[PDB]
Amino acid sequence: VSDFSPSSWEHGGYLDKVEPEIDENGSMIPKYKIYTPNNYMYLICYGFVEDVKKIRTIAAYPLGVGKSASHPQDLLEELCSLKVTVRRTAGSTEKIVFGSSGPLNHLVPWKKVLTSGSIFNAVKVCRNVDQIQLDKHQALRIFFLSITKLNDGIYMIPRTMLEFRRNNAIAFNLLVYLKIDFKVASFMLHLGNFVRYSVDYCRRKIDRMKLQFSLGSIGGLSLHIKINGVISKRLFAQMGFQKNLCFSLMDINPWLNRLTWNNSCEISRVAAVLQPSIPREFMIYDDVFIDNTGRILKG
Amino acid sequence: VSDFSPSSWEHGGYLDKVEPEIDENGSMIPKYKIYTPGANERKYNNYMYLICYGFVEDVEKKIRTIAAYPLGVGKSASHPQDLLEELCSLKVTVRRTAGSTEKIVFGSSGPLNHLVPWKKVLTSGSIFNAVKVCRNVDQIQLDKHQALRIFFLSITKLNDSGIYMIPRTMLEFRRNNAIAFNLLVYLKIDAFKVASFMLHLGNFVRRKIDRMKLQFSLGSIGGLSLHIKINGVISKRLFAQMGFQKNLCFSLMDINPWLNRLTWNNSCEISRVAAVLQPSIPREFMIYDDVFIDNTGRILK
Ligand SMILES: CCCCCCCC(=O)OC[C@H](COP(=O)(O)O[C@@H]1[C@H](O)[C@H](O)[C@@H](OP(=O)(O)O)[C@H](OP(=O)(O)O)[C@H]1O)OC(=O)CCCCCCC
Ligand SMILES: CCCCCCCC(=O)OC[C@H](COP(=O)(O)O[C@@H]1[C@H](O)[C@H](O)[C@@H](OP(=O)(O)O)[C@H](OP(=O)(O)O)[C@H]1O)OC(=O)CCCCCCC
Repeated sequence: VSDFSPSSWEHGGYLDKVEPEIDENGSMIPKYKIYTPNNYMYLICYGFVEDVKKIRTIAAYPLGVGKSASHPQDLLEELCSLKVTVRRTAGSTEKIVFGSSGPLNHLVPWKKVLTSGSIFNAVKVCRNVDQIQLDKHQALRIFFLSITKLNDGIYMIPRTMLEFRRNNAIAFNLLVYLKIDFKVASFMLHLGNFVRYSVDYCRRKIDRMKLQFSLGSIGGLSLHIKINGVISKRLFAQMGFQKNLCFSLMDINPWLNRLTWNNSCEISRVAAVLQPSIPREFMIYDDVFIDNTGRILKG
Repeated sequence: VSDFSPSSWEHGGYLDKVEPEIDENGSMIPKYKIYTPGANERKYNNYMYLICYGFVEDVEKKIRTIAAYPLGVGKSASHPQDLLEELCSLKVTVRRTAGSTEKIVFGSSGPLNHLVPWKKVLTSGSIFNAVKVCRNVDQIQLDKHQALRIFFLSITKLNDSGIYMIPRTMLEFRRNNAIAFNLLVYLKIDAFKVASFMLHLGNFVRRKIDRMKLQFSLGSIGGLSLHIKINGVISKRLFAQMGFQKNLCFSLMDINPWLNRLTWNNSCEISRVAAVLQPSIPREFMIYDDVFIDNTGRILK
């Protein structure tokens, strides 16, 4: 467990609070913000969920990655002219369903999401889903469009994560602390394994990497790592031109949304946690409801 | 949106607080508790779900936190006091590490006898999502060896004819031109703090739901489970589908892991249950379990 220097997160370690703005005459004026931690763009908008004037709550509507040359003000204005419905319902978990909208022009790169209904896990796109009505029609009045520019870099979600188990190796784990306007949350993630080399030797290799950490708004909150120094011949062959790693933090740690919602978020500490790797023989139990017989749960 | 009567959850709608007990001289005495919703019939070989709770403490000495160690379903005829005593004689190590998410890794040692039906979990290392088995994983040390000192064994009996659900076994909820039967459940937590969640039961092609005479109770599968029993009547097609039986169970910490942060170290109780009848979500709607969507297919495979 060795701490990185604060300079490694100073430049981009801050994510601004999502907030509506007013014009000179007090009317809400939609806005956008671009994070670049420029044609591939991730879009996520925020709006008021209202009756069809009464404001029930705020909700996020992720649109995903699209390739576009349109100016962000044209993406924003077209988005605010759409009629987006909001429903609170359930599948396995409680859901927020956004209705279909159209026609599109500047937003055609995000048509897969916008032109048909979209079902989201309510916990990832809203803190207080219980405020959305079940007996009244609801609609989204968008006030902010968050944009994060991507480089077609390594972008991770739980299903694309690689195997972390290894038998004779040192795991390079990363412990990150977030200060929320103060409340402090922390999480750990596995970066890789240094296959067998002492823990101190591994630390010197990590110092030479000159890692930089920053935050983005992919999924509402993402962690971006950039290698500004040097890496091994084996890791260099695996990665090639890739120097950037990005993690969708609301998909890995959905519990973060309840904490960062409607608040500013910033990296306050980052530490390398070098531990023996978890052996391949150990069993992964993602679900606590385990069935050792064959009779209660299939495969 | 119609509320069920409180009588529908009175009998089994309560889950006791997990807490250690002391003897007449102040020393901790491990205990067990059996929950039998949806499995009240007595049989020699019982299907039993086991989850224990212990103090995570230093080895070479402070109590750092409490953690749950799920053992899963095993078929056994042993008395619960023999399962408990053998479990407390094992030397279980605890490690805080990471995969995709932060993990708590257990390691058991000591041969098994009454615990042989749970050997798959106990005889090799077990990697759990820290959020589902511990509220404050950041209290577990990274620079010291840690051990589990078990104080409670929670047991929930199962009936192999019943339906037991986890996210990967739950069925398709989308349908065109149907009415969804959704269920809104409220839990009162002593903390009182009230949490609520909704789940999809099925789709119809209120009076039919009243005739079902549903009963709701809580169990300790995964630390907290919801059990529904049909005491009235249903259609011939729905009885054939449910496997010719009237029990349905949901592992609530696997569906709604956020509940653990709220119910941890507290008693939990059903305070309200309502049917929420809505138009079904059409099949044309897209499911986005991950908020990081890639419409280009060039960023994510
Ligand atoms: C796109 C996927 C991610 C790309 C790499 C993103 C970075 C990353 O994950 O590094 C892993 C690497 C090796 O560790 P590790 O034991 O995890 O080795 C890899 C791992 O086993 C994968 O699961 C394998 O893929 P697959 O499932 O069998 O296919 C992969 O092989 P292949 O696939 O080649 O056959 C293995 O190489 O870690 C270091 O060198 C430690 C320093 C890390 C410093 C990082 C600082 C930022
Ligand atoms: C292991 C068993 C698990 C399932 C049983 C556990 C309970 C459960 O899941 O019920 C679902 C049932 C109907 O569900 P729903 O109509 O959405 O689902 C369809 C139904 O299952 C048909 O039988 C399937 O085949 P088919 O059309 O014949 O070909 C059809 O498949 P396919 O057309 O897509 O291929 C399914 O889409 O719900 C009610 O009746 C509402 C009252 C619920 C009352 C409360 C119950 C406690």
